[PDB]
Amino acid sequence: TYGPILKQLLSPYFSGRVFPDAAPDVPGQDPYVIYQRVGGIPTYFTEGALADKANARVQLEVWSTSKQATYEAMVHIMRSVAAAPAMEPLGQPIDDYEPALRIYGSRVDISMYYNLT
Amino acid sequence: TYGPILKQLLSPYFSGRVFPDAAPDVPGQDPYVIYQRVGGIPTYFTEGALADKANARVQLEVWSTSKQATYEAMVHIMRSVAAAPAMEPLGQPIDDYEPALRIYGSRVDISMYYNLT
Amino acid sequence: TYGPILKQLLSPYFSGRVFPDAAPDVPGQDPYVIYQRVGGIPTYFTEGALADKANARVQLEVWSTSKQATYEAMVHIMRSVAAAPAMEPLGQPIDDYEPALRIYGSRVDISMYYNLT
Amino acid sequence: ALTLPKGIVFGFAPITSTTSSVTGVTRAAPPVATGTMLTAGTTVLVRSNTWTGINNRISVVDANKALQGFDTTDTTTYPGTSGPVELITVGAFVNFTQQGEPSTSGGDQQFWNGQLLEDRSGRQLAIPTFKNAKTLTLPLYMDTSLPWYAAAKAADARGEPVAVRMLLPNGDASYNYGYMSFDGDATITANAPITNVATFTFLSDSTLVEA
Amino acid sequence: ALTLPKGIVFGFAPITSTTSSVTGVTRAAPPVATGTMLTAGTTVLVRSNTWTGINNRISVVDANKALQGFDTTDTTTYPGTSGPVELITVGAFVNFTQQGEPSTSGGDQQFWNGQLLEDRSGRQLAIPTFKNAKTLTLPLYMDTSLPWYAAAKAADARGEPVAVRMLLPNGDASYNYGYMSFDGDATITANAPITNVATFTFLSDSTLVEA
Amino acid sequence: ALTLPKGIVFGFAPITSTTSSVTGVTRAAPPVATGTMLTAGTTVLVRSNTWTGINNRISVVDANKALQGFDTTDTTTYPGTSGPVELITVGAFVNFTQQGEPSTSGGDQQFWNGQLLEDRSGRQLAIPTFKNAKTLTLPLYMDTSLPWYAAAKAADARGEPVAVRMLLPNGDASYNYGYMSFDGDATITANAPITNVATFTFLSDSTLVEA
Amino acid sequence: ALTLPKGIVFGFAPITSTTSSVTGVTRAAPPVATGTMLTAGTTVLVRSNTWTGINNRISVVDANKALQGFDTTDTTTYPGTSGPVELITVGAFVNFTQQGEPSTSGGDQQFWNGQLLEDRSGRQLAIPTFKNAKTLTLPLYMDTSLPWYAAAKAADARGEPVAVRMLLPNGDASYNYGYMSFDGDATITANAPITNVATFTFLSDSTLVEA
Amino acid sequence: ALTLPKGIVFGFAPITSTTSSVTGVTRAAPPVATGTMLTAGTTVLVRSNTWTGINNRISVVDANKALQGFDTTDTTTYPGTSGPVELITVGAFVNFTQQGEPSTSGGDQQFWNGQLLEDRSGRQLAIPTFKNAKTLTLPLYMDTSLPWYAAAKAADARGEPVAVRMLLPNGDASYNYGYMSFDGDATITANAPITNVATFTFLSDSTLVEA
Amino acid sequence: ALTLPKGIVFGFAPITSTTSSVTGVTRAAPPVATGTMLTAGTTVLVRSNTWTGINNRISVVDANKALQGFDTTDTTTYPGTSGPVELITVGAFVNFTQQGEPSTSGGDQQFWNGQLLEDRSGRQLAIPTFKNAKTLTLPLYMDTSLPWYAAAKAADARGEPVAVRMLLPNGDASYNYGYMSFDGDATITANAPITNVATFTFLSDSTLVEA
Repeated sequence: TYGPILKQLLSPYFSGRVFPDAAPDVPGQDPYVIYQRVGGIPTYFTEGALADKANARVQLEVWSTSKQATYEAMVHIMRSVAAAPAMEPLGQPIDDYEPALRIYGSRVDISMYYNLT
Repeated sequence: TYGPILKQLLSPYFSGRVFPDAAPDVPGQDPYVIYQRVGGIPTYFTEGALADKANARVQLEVWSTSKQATYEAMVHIMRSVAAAPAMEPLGQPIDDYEPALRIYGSRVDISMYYNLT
Repeated sequence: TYGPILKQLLSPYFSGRVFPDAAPDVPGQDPYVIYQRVGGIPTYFTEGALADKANARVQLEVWSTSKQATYEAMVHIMRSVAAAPAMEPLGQPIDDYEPALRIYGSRVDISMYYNLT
Repeated sequence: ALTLPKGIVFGFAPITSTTSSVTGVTRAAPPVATGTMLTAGTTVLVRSNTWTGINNRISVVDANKALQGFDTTDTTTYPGTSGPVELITVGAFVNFTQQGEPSTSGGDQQFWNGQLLEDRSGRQLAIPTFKNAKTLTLPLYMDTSLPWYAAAKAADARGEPVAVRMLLPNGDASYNYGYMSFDGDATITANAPITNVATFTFLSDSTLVEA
Repeated sequence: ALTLPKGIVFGFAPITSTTSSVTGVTRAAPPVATGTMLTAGTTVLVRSNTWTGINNRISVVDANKALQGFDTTDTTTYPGTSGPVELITVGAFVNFTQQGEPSTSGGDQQFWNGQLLEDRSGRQLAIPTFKNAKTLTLPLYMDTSLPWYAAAKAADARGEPVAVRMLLPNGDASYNYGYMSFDGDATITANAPITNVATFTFLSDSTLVEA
Repeated sequence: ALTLPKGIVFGFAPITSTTSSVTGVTRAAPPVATGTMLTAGTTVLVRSNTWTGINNRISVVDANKALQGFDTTDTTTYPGTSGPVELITVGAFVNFTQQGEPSTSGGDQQFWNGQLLEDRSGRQLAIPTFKNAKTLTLPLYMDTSLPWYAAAKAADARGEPVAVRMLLPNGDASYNYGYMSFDGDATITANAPITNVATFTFLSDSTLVEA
Repeated sequence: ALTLPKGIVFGFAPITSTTSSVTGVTRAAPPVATGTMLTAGTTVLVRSNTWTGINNRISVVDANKALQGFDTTDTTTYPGTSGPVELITVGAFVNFTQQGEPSTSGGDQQFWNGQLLEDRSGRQLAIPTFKNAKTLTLPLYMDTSLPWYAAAKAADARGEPVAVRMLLPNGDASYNYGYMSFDGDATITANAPITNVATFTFLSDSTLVEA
Repeated sequence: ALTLPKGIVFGFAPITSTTSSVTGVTRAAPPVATGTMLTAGTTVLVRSNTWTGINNRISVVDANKALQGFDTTDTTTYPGTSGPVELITVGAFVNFTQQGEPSTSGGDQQFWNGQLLEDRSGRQLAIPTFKNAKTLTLPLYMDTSLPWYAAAKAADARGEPVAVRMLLPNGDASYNYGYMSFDGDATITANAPITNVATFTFLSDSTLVEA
Repeated sequence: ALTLPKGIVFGFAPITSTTSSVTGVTRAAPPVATGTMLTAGTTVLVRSNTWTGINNRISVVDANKALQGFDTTDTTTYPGTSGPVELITVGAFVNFTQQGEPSTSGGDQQFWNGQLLEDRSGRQLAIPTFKNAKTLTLPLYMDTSLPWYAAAKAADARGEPVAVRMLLPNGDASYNYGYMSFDGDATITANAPITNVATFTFLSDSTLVEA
């Protein structure tokens, strides 16, 4: 995960509710996004050095309270990431439900090339 | 795992906070590294002897308290291991979070040829 | 597992601390070895009889209290088994840690042809 | 039973020019070279004509004066008398180290095809002939500063037959007569060390010097 | 032992026209060029006729006046006297960067086939000849604004042999004489970056300038 | 570094008949067309004879009066003087939409085979010639009511070369000269939508109009 | 966009002998048959000579007097005047039921091979010609007492071209002219029901009667 | 619908020499043999010349005097009058037991290839001809002391056509005319019992005696 | 070196009517003109009488005022002393474009064989005399609006032997003299592009012109 180039891209819709690997202690009833890096493709030159860009496959999750809100959030995320300089969405969203808090979820993978430094 | 040639390589950044297979009882809030051997490729001659070098695939984990600190630690580890005499990094890091202690993690595999004796 | 031809081979280094399938009730702080049979290749003749030798893939584990001790024990085991009349080591060791007792482990597979009777 | 492929160490030796002509190979017992002065325990080629199965095989002078590894008591296909026999002494053996997994390949048999028309069921006949050549491969791990490297490269460049030994850990041997190719060039892979290949080929039958 | 394929950096250089004719290659020791004025440490081609194994190989002038990488002490296949020898100086080396996984391919050996009828068992003979050419491949990651790109494309367009170096991280080298093809065109894939391929081919033996 | 294959948009244009004969291509600098009145920024074919590497390539008039994308400073293989040069203006570009995963295929090189008998080791020579043609494929998703469909079908039916552009999201381009095949027929699959295929083929080198 | 392959129903019809000779196909608009008395809405073959792209295609008389599915406004490859035009009326369509997964196969393009020697880099040219025939397959589930079975078997036995329709659920169509093979024999499998196969082949271009 | 491949029992019968020449096959209805004295319910071969589709098919005399399984009402390809017709009576059926999984294989169709030059797009024509032969396989489990074994082996040795029946559990049948090969030899496998194979081949169309 | 036929461009030029006779043809040294006004770089036809070796060949003026291609030292095959040697300049050269695959001719030397009287074992005479007539056939691809097309359509009507060039990539040349012809058009093969067969023929020596 390269934080800033994802947070600045997804801030306007979610009003800055993007967090790395964990939701805060009191996240509220509004939709929010959690991203996490789950692998990638190597970019390591055999001569003994690695390039200044590196691939990384991030995961995304939106957790609203109403089904329509999470559907709109996911479709907006997919559009904004498919119309982006170096990212590309692979796969389709998968839904999830949390009975204890009564919130609806979603999940989709993203392939992105970020700047290592 | 060949301890010394990894500890002396990763000491300057972490100030000697590299441990085999287990973090100490009180590790502090500063980043630290844990390495562990999880397999390798055989180097056994059929004539009835084995060579003086042996492959071994080690695992690495950095556990800071802030996301930026663990990101910098992982990128430094990747650079220092990709610019090394006989090691090579394979794969990409995978993140992890521990809610009880509120620490952020990382994980990457390394292929290395060390001196058996 | 053919006990005697493994116990007599590994006794001198471990002073007779080799046990089948289970460590004794009070094993001490010194390194010890546990072996166990986990499969093999059949040696059964179709005519209706089986040969007087049979393959068997044994597992090995060394459990010292210091990392250096278990490293030396594993390398000695690998050398003594690779320089043996009918055994051959396949794969590379895998480490393990037991927090309750604070002991370090290791694990490697051995292919061996023993005498059935 | 169940000979195991563990501890096998290969090796090759050049063929010298020293020659003898000992006569008196007896068909009954394990064949004996009458009156040879060669010290017992020297690997010697046999190139005696007028016999079918002893053309280009290799053996050792042992026991009293016999060459163990021959069983020429069958004589319906072994006609005549021994007469003159050639004996060329073989040099010393250079042993391979840092070897991989040998993999013998080939040695299939090529039948004949064709049918007798008269058969009501139209049976097809297969007649066996012409067994294919049998090769061997033996990957090695490269190192320029080793005794086998220079010897193998030179014996490749010479382009002449050598004598290949296959020494079991028991103490036996299986000598062969045949060519010997070498690579002598690096073969880079993904992550495994640099590998080097040495191919064999056998031009006669194989012997077993029991020990 | 166990040389490892990590840190290998390739590179190629053109062949110039400056020439010399130093004579006096001695077979006994590592061969020496008597009285050459070339500064010690210049990679120089050797194109001396009347000798079999020194036809189109490459070496460096080093030590006192010798060209390390030759072992012409064997003389049963090396007859005659040295006489005149050609020495062409090689230019500077342009080093590849952003390389992938090299994969040597080829180098098999083509036997002969045919059998002697007289054999009772119908044995089939295999005679080794004509080892196949050995190539190399080296995927690169494309970037137009890099020094190796223009040089490689030009050396492809010239259609002339170059001198390929394979520099181990230890400090050694393995010089070769051979052609050099280049692609210079994008190869788009599913998700991996744009890849570019540079093929090699060796027209002689390989040398090792120990260091 | 590491150019990425994301955001690449293709497109083709017909070749018109308007022609000029501007002379004065200078080898030293990025070549310049002296005194041409064509407005800077028009993609123009170059079909000037008497030169080897500028036969059927495509470029843009830019900067002051130069055609960026040429590096004819090398002159050992570029002999003579420029003289007359042809310039044909290219039309407007029609851009593909709803594309799939491009997959370049081909472009291998066909060596020569044959050996010199004199070699003691029987070395086999490989001489590189005759690089194969390099194609491209670009699956599209069918829709009859789209601008690219009719234009592509017509340009297939015409059977004449076109000018293919490969526009990176950065703002650069990679113009090619070559044919253009089209399918224009549904390709039904298990569950995926109807797919349509457009094949390419390049008859010259590729240029890069830096931007 | 994204036409989906769901609800597609096939069907074939015989070609009758009733014929007309309506003249007056205008190139400008969607072509019109001047003064034809055929009721609007009848699928009619067109076999007019002296034109290239209207040889053996199929269309419907619709709108006022036009045959939608033609775009002969291009005239650089469409020279001359219409003149006489043939119109054969097609019968009624028999619809397949109990179909499986259609799988179009074929339709590749066969380039030309050959190179100009003069090229310094030895470039190889590829010239596109001779697109392969495009077929179709359509597994069915066998049942003797169904209307399509007898009609398909008879139309196979006749050995004459038919008119294949591919009706989308939207209400459109894609008429083709081509042969039609049938199996009419059980194809037993492990556990799936008995399957029956009907192969197609198209001898001209495809039309789209928008609806 | 959805006929299922469960409970299918095969069987074969020899062809005898008893013959008749009943005339009067009427094209309109399911064809009738006028005045035949054969008891209704006997499977009889039909070998009547001067008709195309009734050459070597098999049927049963049933209903009043008709041979159900024929639909010769089509007469544009069925010209002339019936005239003389041959009827050979077939013997009794020997039923296979202990069968495996039948697997029909073959029956592909071989198009024609070739193109009309005049086509601007260079279309390639495919003309269907010459459908391949359709076979069948039926693994059995070996047992020497069973009625089908001797009969199958003898009918293989005779080398003459037989009449193959494929009896569905419903009560229908699908008679064929064709050869019949047999293996009669053990086929040993890893652990499965000894298996025995019986291959079929059909020399005409297939009939369906509805029941 | 092992060069390859990659840039072998062929050309021709008609000979004018000028006659320049400046003596200075010798045997010890290359023939040299003395103080002539022909600057180096314009070829000359030389048909010196009383000298067989320069009978019907052509060279180019080189050295300072000389011509090469004659630097022999034999004395029994080059008689006379200088003489009336004429210098005819040859017109501007025109190169073919888009060349095909060249074809050689019969390279067999005619004989003069008989029988002798003194032999007792039937020894047969065999005296080869002189090589047979040579021709070169160079197929050529279609174009009309190219200058060499008009050049050939004029040189066929001219009907005169012409000076032909054969060229090499690195500047070499081979100026000859002999017959040529051009068949025009109408070489329609199966699917390859249209060709234009061209035929040469040679009668004398061909010089070699280093450059």
